[PDB]
Amino acid sequence: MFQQLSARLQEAIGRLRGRGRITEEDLKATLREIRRALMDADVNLEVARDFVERVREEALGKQVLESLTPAEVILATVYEALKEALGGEARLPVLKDRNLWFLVGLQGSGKTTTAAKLALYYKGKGRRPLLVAADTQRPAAREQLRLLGEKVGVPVLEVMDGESPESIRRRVEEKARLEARDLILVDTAGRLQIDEPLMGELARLKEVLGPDEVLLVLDAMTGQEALSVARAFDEKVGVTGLVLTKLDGDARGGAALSARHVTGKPIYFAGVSEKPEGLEPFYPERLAGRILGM
Ligand SMILES: Nc1nc2c(ncn2[C@@H]2O[C@H](COP(=O)(O)OP(=O)(O)O)[C@@H](O)[C@H]2O)c(=O)[nH]1
Ligand SMILES: [Mg+2]
Ligand SMILES: [Mg+2]
Repeated sequence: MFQQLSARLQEAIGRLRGRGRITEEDLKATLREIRRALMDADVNLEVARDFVERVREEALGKQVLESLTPAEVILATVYEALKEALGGEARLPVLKDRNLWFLVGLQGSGKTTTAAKLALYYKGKGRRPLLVAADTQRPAAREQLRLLGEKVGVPVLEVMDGESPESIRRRVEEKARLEARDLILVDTAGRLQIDEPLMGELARLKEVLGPDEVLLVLDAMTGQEALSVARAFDEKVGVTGLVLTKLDGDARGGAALSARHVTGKPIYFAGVSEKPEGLEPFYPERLAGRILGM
């Protein structure tokens, strides 16, 4: 994953391999290349500075200038730096008997596809999901989820035009109660940009529906710019976790590496394809190892 970054990080580190002990000027050259690699991957400035800082300082603390295999030392410290940036320990929502989740984000971020992906994911984990197309102004948006629900074999409750959050709540609670659905996935409305009035409806919907999780869906391809809306959603609504989509089309990885710093929210899942099966729980340690070709 993150082809360009993986290639560059590995190339930079390899310069310290197969040539005996290295000089600090040798180390500095590799450190500068790593820094350039991060900047080119669209990684947050502070994250990049911190990254290289600890790689250097940790390597030096591990007597890298005296090691007979210095590239292995740097690889290890680069792995720890990567792991930190990605989130440390993997995290996933803790499900209970009743689970109502909100999928929020701008249009095109991958909300509808992710809703279905999550339905299919938990469907095979002992859960009975219910998809809810909550756009009370755009019928076309609701239809999109309707078709997807069919493909994944998961029921889709469509809200009616202008339906009040109270009517939506009672209708969802009824369907879920009568059909034994323990995982409700609400696909909320979204525009190409943050809409104040729309954000007001969203907050009101949260108040009435009382979601257990509020997943902010982010298109990794938009770079670190994708994280700009995070603050707005958390203040007005309250984001509990993130979903990074289109990671299969992201060669940089800037959004994934910067999410932690900028948003302070954990990444629960990663979208790795346009297909309903293209969903994977976010694993910081696994991803760090992959990027470094481990
Ligand atoms: N390659 C790839 N495409 C994705 C992924 N998630 C969503 N998409 C595509 O992104 C576009 C927008 O997704 P959609 O669910 O409609 O977003 P919404 O407007 O936020 O509901 C669609 O063409 C999807 O097929 C992903 O993980 N990988
Ligand atoms: Mg460890
Ligand atoms: Mg949608």
